[PDB]
Amino acid sequence: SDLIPAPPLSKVPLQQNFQDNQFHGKWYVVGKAGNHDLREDKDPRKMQATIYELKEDKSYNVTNVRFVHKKCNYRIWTFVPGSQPGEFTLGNIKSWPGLTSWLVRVVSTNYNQHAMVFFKRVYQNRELFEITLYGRTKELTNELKENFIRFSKSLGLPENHIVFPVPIDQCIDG
Amino acid sequence: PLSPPTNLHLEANPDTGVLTVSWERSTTPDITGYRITTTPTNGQQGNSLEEVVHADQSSCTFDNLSPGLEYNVSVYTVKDDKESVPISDTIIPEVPQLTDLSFVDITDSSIGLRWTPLNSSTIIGYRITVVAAGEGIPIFEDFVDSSVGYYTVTGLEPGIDYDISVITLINGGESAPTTLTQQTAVPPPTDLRFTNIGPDTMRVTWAPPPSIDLTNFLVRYSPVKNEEDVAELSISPSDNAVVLTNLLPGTEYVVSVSSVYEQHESTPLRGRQKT
Repeated sequence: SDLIPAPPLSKVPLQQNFQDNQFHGKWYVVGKAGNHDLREDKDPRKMQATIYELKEDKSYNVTNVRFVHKKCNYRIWTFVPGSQPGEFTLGNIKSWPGLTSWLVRVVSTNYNQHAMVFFKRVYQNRELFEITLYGRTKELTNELKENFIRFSKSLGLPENHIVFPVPIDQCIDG
Repeated sequence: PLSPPTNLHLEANPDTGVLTVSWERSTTPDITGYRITTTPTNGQQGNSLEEVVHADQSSCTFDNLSPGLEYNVSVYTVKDDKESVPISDTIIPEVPQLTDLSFVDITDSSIGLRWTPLNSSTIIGYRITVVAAGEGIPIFEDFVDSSVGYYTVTGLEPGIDYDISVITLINGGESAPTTLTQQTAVPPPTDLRFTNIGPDTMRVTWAPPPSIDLTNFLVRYSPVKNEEDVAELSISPSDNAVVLTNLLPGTEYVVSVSSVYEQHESTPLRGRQKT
């Protein structure tokens, strides 16, 4: 229930000269950290994929893909460019009752290997935030994973709020 | 001069569609009554209305104003063939929201919605939104016409709380959202079975719900005669059976098995068995 306060935005960098056409495509969720208490099901978490399709109006068609309860589950959002390149909000945010704020910021990427993305939103007056370590493949360097840990901790999140999901074959490849 | 009314208050009730205009009566002693007018401030929209009340009255009503339009309301003190300077204010009556949104046909992946379509002629449709309550993640959005009062949300996950909203729409505006939380069903086990029956023990067996990953099963049991004596067992989701020990001979027991996901449990599967 209880939430670690969101970091000030001074603490979250923005990838300089972001190239929307190179961030395009599949990214695997190699690591994730959030401000919400994590319940452990007696199960390690399975890896997911997120696909960023760039459109003609320079917005992203984002599709999250999951293997949950023995099926493939898809979820779609529209991300529209924010003030700067690398920043995004939700198209039609006034469509969603109680959802008053939504920010995506690409912290750092090299486009062909790794990415770190910061998500913040306020829903019903509760501030929730996450950091995702994305990879072009299902695995990443220790150095990179350590970097992500270090970055997450700098945002106020404790060690045990950080997860590295286990690589799987269902849904995410096809 | 004829002194105008004071303390003008305007209350637009969106549920009844009625505007109630109120004021403090003039200080002038011998008056005929009050004249109250309704005038849209946007010169391309709506129309004007006029009402008249007695000298001892200090409110009037207007129905069938257009939700979302701005209206200037003026109240004039009346004295025979003479009128005071008016007191005036503006109001924008709200779009009515639904008052009887209910849920029906709740399954593991689906939620049915019902409501009474509102009887306001400038309503042109409804917006349905579905948001995952736990994380504030938008899931689904759709539109139905002004005469529809049913909808089935599909493609959901089981054991999850969803905030579901229906928002009434006009051209260029909408109501406050009618939002309710509805959990998807956790699917029950089926086909309760009793084997290997002895004086003090029994094997309880069931069929798992298909294609779901449960946290656990939860087995509850108690004697028929004293049903406040309930014992509770937690069973692995991969097991379909449990051996109950330490029971009484020649005694009838009630046993239930419930599926559990994320603390949320299914309706129970219940049966009676005598040792």
